[PDB]
Amino acid sequence: REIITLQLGQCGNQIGFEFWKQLCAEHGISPEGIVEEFATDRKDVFFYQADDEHYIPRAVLLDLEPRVIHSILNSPYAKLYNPENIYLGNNWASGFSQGEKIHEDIFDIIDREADGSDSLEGFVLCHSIAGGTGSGLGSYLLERLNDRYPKKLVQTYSVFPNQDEDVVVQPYNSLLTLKRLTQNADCVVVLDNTALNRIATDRLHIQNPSFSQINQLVSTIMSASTTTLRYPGYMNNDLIGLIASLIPTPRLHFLMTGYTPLTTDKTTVLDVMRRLLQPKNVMVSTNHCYIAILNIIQGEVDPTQVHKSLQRIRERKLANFIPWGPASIQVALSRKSPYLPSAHRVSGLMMANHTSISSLFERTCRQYDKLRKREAFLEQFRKEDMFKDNFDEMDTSREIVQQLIDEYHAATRPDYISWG
Amino acid sequence: SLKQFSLRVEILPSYIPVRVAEKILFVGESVQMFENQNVLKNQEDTFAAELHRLKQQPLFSLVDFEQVVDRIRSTVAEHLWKLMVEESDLLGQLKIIKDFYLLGRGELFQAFIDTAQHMLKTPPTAVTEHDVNVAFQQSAHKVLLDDDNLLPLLHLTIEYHGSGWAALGLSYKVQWPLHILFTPAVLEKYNVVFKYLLSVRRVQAELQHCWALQMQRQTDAIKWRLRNHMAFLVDNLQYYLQVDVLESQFSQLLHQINSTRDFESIRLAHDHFLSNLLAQSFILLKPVFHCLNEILDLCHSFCSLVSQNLGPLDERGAAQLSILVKGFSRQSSLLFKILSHQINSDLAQLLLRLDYNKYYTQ
Repeated sequence: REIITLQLGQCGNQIGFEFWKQLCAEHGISPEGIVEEFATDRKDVFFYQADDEHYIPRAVLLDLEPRVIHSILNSPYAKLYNPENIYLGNNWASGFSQGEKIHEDIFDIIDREADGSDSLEGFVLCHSIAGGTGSGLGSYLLERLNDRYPKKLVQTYSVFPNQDEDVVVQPYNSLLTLKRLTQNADCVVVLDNTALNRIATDRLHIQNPSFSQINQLVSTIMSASTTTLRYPGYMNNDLIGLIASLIPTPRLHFLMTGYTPLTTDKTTVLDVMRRLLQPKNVMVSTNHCYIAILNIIQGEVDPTQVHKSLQRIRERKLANFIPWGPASIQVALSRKSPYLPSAHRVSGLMMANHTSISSLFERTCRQYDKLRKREAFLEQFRKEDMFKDNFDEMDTSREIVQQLIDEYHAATRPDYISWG
Repeated sequence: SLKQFSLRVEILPSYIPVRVAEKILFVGESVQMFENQNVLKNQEDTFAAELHRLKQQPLFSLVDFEQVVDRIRSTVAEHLWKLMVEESDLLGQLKIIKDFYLLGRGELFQAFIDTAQHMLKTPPTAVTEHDVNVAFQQSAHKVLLDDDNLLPLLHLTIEYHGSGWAALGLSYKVQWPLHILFTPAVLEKYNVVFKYLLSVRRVQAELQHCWALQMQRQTDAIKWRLRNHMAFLVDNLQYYLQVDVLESQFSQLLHQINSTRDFESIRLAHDHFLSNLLAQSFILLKPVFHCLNEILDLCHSFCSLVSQNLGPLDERGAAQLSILVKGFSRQSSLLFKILSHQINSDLAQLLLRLDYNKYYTQ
């Protein structure tokens, strides 16, 4: 079924903009949406089909106190994203309360693409955790979508903010978002601004323009995570059949990333899997263990060596695990596209359920806990206080995230057969 | 034809071997087969002049008799290759056979299981045959990729009075020049592969429906989830082993087809393809096929139990779910011992699952 992507907030609109531009270049699409004259892919799922070959994606752009959205509009690609669906504070409560009044028209914008498609399976959110306007509104929209579409599934490409810790209410905002995501998010792929920044310092000398260049790293992850859907194959010819192996338990739906040639600007399959399991290629910043690991490779890959490659990785034991979950690593393959550079002819990515993301959840919980004892930024703004007089949704969010942390470490324990 | 014509071994002279008379049989059956249905470079008199000269020789020499028949053997087989592979192209025909008998069309056969799920579930009865054909016809247009004809060479056959999924045979309509290459016996062997491959393809999809139910939603959901995901591992692993053979063996088959211009290699190409295709599926071996099926069948009963309610179910289901998670743990470790000709596909499939050593450590 066709996928509709709900890019929201300033940062999320930035990464959705770059994601659709990269898929414009990777597929046979021009900046005006026209089929390219120089051009074998499954473009049905991600791109709606207009009659005169206007491959307009099913992007829903939401602006709130808009600045970067006008910059999105004055682009050469503004004719490419034309479903005409753009509808006009730094606190979570302000974003939630601003989303509540315009929920019906933005939901009618959802409804129109849902009717216009042949079918719809997933809502993939370019969400920004603690993103000012993006947080709050994203949690409220996340809460509306599962009610209105109970059979349907919601993915979240969360850019989890770690910038070495400006937003002084950032742990409060991220705390509320994560409660909404643990109960009302079907899947979440996690990314880290510090880890992408350390990778930026590693591969290049870029330090001050960190966001603009990390946009490209995030976008490479985002395109390669969907390439096996966008191009046909033997297995994982649908999203839900992919997401099943990555998420064994619904509370631990959080997924780590990594890419073997981080400098993708011949290598055998044994080499690229061994490089992938190393922590430099990982883009995420008591025993600890993976629950399940999956890998996808795109390029000039020899077929008799992929089974033997997973044999050799098993002999290496570079990834360590002893979870409750039985899911073993599998060697999957996707199609490298034409017309774009085929540099680093073999090139790969991993998605995995790993218990070390509970530490990064616990970091913003620790920041929230010290800020909550200090009460230094309760904000006491009349929006914040009139919306939450009790301020107990932060405590419900704290007990839900504390359940999540305990569930992660219980998944590390030998008995997750019992109560987690 | 292709009958009432055979060697009589008891009357065959002893100095004439069996191999040369087999070549005699082949050139006779070939020139009979394309002799009729007509409604030919004339070496008939020159081979007569060869055989007239061979009559004048006093003494029987075998190597001359072998040389002359194998000359006529190769000349008839070099043509009958050229007529078959070029005018009635076999490479397209073998593609259609793999696409539907061996589940090479994934979008259509997954949608046909999805659309016709209840009416193949229901037990067989004389009117179910037309119902599954129009749904297969709907499945052909559900996956809208549709050319012209391509469709009236295939139908579905249910048999009743001698779970309608059990009696689901697929049949193809062959043309005359491919009727010796495709007898009913080989499409009968193709039929058992079709029933096995659609079984494991069915189990994978509705198990992910259990996964999709479990992720949209106490305890006892998160015990099903363990049982769902434990059954999910060996279920995707087993179909992935079937992915490996269907790629590797069909690449071998098309290659020895195009290897030489002999018809005899074309027949031996198709015999080498099926013998490996049956073997890596392990269906001719009894106890592995007799245990992997109930692995899928017990997973059907679990996947029904989770599909019963979104609410938690300890109404006698938690009694046998704990029986199921122990009964599945036993048999999947039993086949893990069996997996542990020494074929590379069978032996390396293990240490996929042994990447965690998960059943071995237990």
